[PDB]
Amino acid sequence: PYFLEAYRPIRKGDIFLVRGGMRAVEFKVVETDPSPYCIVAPDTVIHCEGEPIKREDEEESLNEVGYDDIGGCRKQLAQIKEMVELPLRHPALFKAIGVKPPRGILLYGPPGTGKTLIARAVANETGAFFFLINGPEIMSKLAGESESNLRKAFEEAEKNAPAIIFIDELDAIAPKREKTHGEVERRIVSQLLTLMDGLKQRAHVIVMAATNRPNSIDPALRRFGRFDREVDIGIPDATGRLEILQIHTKNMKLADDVDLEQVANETHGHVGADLAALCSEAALQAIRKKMDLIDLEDETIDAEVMNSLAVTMDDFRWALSQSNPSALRETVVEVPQVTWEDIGGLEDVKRELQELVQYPVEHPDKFLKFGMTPSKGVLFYGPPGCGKTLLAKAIANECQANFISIKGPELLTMWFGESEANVREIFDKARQAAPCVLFFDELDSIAKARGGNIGDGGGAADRVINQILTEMDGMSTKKNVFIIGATNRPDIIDPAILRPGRLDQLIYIPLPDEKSRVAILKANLRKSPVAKDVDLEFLAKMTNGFSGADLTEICQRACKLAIRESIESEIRRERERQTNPSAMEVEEDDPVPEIRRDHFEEAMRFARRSVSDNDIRKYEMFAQTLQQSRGFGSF
Amino acid sequence: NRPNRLIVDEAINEDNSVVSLSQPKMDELQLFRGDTVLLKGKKRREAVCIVLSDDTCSDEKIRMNRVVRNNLRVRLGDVISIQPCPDVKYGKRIHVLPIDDTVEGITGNLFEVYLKPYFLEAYRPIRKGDIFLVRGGMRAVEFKVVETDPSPYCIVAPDTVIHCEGEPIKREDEEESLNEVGYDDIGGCRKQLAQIKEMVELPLRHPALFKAIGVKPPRGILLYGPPGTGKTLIARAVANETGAFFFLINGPEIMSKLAGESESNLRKAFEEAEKNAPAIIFIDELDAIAPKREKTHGEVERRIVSQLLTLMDGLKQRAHVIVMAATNRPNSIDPALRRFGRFDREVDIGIPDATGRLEILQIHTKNMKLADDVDLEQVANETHGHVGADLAALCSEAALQAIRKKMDLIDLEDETIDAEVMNSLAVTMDDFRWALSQSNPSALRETVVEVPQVTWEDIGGLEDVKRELQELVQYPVEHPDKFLKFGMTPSKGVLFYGPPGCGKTLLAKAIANECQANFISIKGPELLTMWFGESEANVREIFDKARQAAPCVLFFDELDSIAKARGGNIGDGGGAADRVINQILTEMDGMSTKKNVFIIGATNRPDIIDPAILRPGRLDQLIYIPLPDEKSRVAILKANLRKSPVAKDVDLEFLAKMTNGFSGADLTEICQRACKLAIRESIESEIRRERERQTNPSAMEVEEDDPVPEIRRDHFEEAMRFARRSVSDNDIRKYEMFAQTLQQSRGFGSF
Ligand SMILES: Nc1ncnc2c1ncn2[C@@H]1O[C@H](COP(=O)(O)OP(=O)(O)OP(O)(O)=S)[C@@H](O)[C@H]1O
Ligand SMILES: Nc1ncnc2c1ncn2[C@@H]1O[C@H](COP(=O)(O)OP(=O)(O)OP(O)(O)=S)[C@@H](O)[C@H]1O
Ligand SMILES: Nc1ncnc2c1ncn2[C@@H]1O[C@H](COP(=O)(O)OP(=O)(O)O)[C@@H](O)[C@H]1O
Ligand SMILES: Nc1ncnc2c1ncn2[C@@H]1O[C@H](COP(=O)(O)OP(=O)(O)O)[C@@H](O)[C@H]1O
Ligand SMILES: [Mg+2]
Ligand SMILES: [Mg+2]
Repeated sequence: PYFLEAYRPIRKGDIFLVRGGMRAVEFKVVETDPSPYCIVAPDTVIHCEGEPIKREDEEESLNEVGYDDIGGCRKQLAQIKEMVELPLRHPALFKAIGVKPPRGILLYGPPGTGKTLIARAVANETGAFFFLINGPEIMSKLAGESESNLRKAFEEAEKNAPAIIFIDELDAIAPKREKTHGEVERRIVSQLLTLMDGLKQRAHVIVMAATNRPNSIDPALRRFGRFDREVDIGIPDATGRLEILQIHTKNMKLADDVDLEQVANETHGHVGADLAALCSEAALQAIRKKMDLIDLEDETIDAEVMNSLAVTMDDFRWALSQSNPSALRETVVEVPQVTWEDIGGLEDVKRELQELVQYPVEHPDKFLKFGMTPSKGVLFYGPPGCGKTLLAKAIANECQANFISIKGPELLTMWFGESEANVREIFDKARQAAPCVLFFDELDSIAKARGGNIGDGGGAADRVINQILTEMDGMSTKKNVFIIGATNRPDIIDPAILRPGRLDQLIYIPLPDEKSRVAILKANLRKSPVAKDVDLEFLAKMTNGFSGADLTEICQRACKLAIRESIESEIRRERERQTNPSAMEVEEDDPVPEIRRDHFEEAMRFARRSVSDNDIRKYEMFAQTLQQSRGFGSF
Repeated sequence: NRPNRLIVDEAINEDNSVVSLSQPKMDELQLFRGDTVLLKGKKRREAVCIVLSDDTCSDEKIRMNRVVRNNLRVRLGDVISIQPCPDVKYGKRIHVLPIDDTVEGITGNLFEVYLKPYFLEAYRPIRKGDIFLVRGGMRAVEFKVVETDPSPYCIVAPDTVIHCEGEPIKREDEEESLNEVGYDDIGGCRKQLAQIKEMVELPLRHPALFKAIGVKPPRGILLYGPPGTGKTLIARAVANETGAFFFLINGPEIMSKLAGESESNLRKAFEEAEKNAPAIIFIDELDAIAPKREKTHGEVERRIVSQLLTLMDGLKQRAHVIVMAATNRPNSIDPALRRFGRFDREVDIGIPDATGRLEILQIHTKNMKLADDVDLEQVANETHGHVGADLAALCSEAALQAIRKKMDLIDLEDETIDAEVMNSLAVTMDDFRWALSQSNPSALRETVVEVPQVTWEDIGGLEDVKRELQELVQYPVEHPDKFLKFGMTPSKGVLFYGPPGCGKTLLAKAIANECQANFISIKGPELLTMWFGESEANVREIFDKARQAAPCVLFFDELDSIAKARGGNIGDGGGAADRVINQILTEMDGMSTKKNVFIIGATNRPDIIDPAILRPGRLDQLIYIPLPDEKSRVAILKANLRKSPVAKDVDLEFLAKMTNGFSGADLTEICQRACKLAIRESIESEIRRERERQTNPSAMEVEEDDPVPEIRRDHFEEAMRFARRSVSDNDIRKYEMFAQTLQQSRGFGSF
């Protein structure tokens, strides 16, 4: 199947790569009659006899790692190429400039995200001499044999300039100073510091290192001249996970029903090593389904027997059901997928959010010329279930920015177990991934947990909103990090937040009106196969005083009734079929393929209003007494 | 090619000379349940057996004992050709010899004890070249058929004579011993043993065939569990039953050496297991070698940990080496030993259940000779909290009591021991009773993860509740495709509420039994212990136990306990979220949808609960369980009284009819008080009859009879006088008002 419907122009002196049969194989065009090059025709004959030969001493292998084996981290790989490719490809041309290069790069991320892979791929695809230092290999030696190996490493990478030194697991060699007990460990740390200072007198040596988090490193290794540049390699997103699954299934031969996009959409919390383990485990189940024709050919393996091996979707289903990911506890920094069309109405709110978020990014020159400091925060308020998280995700999607979400229990965990460095780590994550929208859901949670209208005593500032205020005041204006908070109880919030410079804009989001609920129901029902409705506009018209969560509840109850009836029909037909064996008319049909009006007409009987009229009266009174106006024309 | 080619499966029928086949294979070969077939194996050796039938057998496999399996030079997963042999020849002379390492305590006669009930009513087809195993007399012994006159094979007849004279000989250099451990010695952990076989058997039995695939194997497995659950046993059994070279590393043996002699022994271990690929390295007690980094003080311990890390990374350049390790809990290991490429797979070997404990007691009592009244099922039902080593100690301790009851005929035969004297030794049920009364188990503090035994018939009525729980729990497991097609996210939690004693724990156990899922129960004091002694990692460890044993039902009894302990309607201040329900909320939000872990809570005070739990996505379904009605109480009383021998009732329906406003606990109280009155009267009658009997000695009419064998209506008519209502009408009024104001309806037909 390689030359068929291909017409490949080959030439004597070419090596090509054929994948398939869970194996990649390299062939070399040894002899052709139309020398040097020819297009392969059906007239051709291919004499594939002969003995396999070895490799030429200069021909590099396609088994080793290039940029193709890396998926899901295109931006960080581009950033590392921009840092490193110019002092390696042009050493002497950069020597005559007068610009200092970087001399230490610190990769960090969770375990399994492929940092050794990125280091080796940037090594091999530039021709630089790559030396590897492994942490436990040095720390497993004797007292005086560790420093000699470090000195041999740096002195050997001197002579092959340009070179790359990759120190793997820097947490093992040089941890925090309080975690070092002894004198040998401190001599190793001081030896590494001395060599990293000695790089400045050297020429064309780049030192890379890889950790698991920044805060486990001796902070003397982070100053200027020693690992000043830091790269963050986070967990992948859905496009990234699809790219990982496409990389690891190159050689394997999938069946026809296998759709990798649904598998990539299902895996949440999986780093790349988990996806490699998932692919290998599903392939082992596909082998262990048939150990009948495999075992009888024991001595040799033919490729057609493994061509009979094809992995199905049930293999990936079982591999999803068995595997447990490792990055569930980590925070998710990614672009949302909610667009404006999932939200019904609220048009002036969309206009105001586009004025606040998007105009300082697209047109900075107008704010420079007119001389205005841009605002930095927004507080939404309103009844529960009225779509505040959806507006935050939608405005993070319109500007193509990242999105970090912080719930109420993550604030109450900081409240009960008294810990406040985590608030600083949050704003660090928000600054390393700028531009982003940082969303604080339920700011009133601590002020509600401490008391009602009357707390323990004096319901002013608490411990955690205090650190939020200090970090907002310490915020740089150039980074474009935009902070949104959300409440349901606007009257018990700390008034020091609403002072100009912290969160000055207030937006009230009301219950959705008669036109919005149609766009709510169409957005909720877009996956369930509904059919043959008479008047969905009447369904939105009869419901008055209903938030979005209530309409979602109605749709979920209708789906419940549909699934129950479609299981009862299958049970009854199977019972009546098996009661009279050898059923003469086997004519298969789906009894309930779509959801009809009977299900909605039954499920509307269980509908309820979540918000009373006293609460609506309170939000209307806060909105009235918030607004004061002069209304007088000065001219 | 040929339909007689078969692969070896495990043994179920515990007879030695019995193989098994499936029904369509025997109908394809046209056999019978009394035939005699022949099996060809490796090294040009065969074995004759008796074929029977089995319905649990697979398609192209055969089930046989370890004796027949070792007599063919065959391991698990090999190939065997079967052929019929109608050559039914009766034997004439059978010359057998014992083996010296299994007779080194017994002497004198062996024909009457071991062999005389062995061939009687057996008709065993034997052959020259067979070794068979006889158990009995607290000893297992191996005999070898040395000479027969109908060569090669013959069926043993009563016409035969057996010349059991001669000297015991040694073992052939290649004949493996039946003293060593196989899969038969392991009981109670069938699922974990099957999982380890699925992980390990394919990279060992087919090394080069797996080498040419392109799939990486596992390269480190971490067994963990409480002490005494048999982890070294499982490692050694998976070692010996695959033919892999097994090297043992013991933790204190390395940590007891000098400063520079430990790393050399580790290097010798890994380098020696290189040369014998495929090999298995078992590192026992990994807590001793590589503990947590804060618990290592010194430099030698950290050099040993870094040496182990370097070798485990060096396995990736090696070929066909599997490293197993065994701990007591995961959280005592340096977390660098758990990343990818170093012990990525973890197996949990928990404490056994009742079927498991029965299987342990059947394994350890193979050689011992029990009496007639000994029922191992009641002993297995009684032992709770016992790991397998406790059960082995229980069996040995009861056998020592049975020996120390009679030290009269034992002691006088001091020089030699005859087997008939130990055949007089028989263990009774009183021995196991005393051994139960003396022993103290070690796993009482551990949590119990097991399938419940309560069915739907222990619960009276509540039919729509049963229907709703089957809709919520069971339909996303049996029919995932309907939820995929209609596009619905399944719900995840349920909150029961109602009066106390109305059967919420029974419904939770019953729905865990209907779906055949595990069940983890968490009481109110286990939440208040986390409240007073401020500790919140235990909530994360609970959900870890719930995810490692999926599918399961996780039951939080008394969610209102902390909100009741902190205050009434008015707490200390602002009765919102507390510390522990907060961690429950974060762990519920961090829950994967594919695992099918189903969470149930239960309260009695629905109005003081945290309202952040009832938000969609955490616990959205609410179910009210009322006081049982007039029809339910009959099924309550029949379920309670099913063990007590009641008799001759007139109207049990009247007994359920007169009691109005009574929960299930009150009816259970009535039944227990009736049993109290019955036991008191049946002891008073025995005391009075013994006193009147002894007052007039030499009683002429000794005619034994039970005065009160059954419970009569007088006991119930007396015990009903002490009955009381536990729930007042104000509480019922409050639950009815919460149920009314919870429900709102439109009731309008849209069409
Ligand atoms: N982004 C990725 N693209 C492709 N394969 C990946 C990726 N990330 C991980 N893998 C696979 O998973 C393996 C593990 O990668 P590693 O380099 O070991 O990750 P790691 O960061 O080194 O983990 P630690 O902390 O060193 S144990 C790689 O060898 C690949 O086979
Ligand atoms: N599941 C079991 N089946 C049969 N016998 C068992 C079982 N578990 C334990 N035993 C018996 O109890 C003994 C103790 O087993 P061990 O392998 O020592 O358990 P363990 O896990 O090694 O305990 P530690 O932590 O190493 S002290 C075994 O040698 C058996 O005699
Ligand atoms: N305006 C809206 N239009 C459509 N669906 C909505 C709207 N508001 C809420 N929803 C629905 O309710 C849920 C989102 O609620 P959300 O806005 O996050 O609530 P809250 O403001 O209380 O945090 C989703 O099921 C979403 O589809
Ligand atoms: N509906 C019932 N049917 C049968 N027995 C019941 C019923 N309700 C309670 N019981 C019995 O009374 C007790 C109820 O315990 P449990 O269900 O845990 O009570 P609660 O729900 O009040 O916590 C048990 O002894 C149980 O067997
Ligand atoms: Mg690495
Ligand atoms: Mg052990």
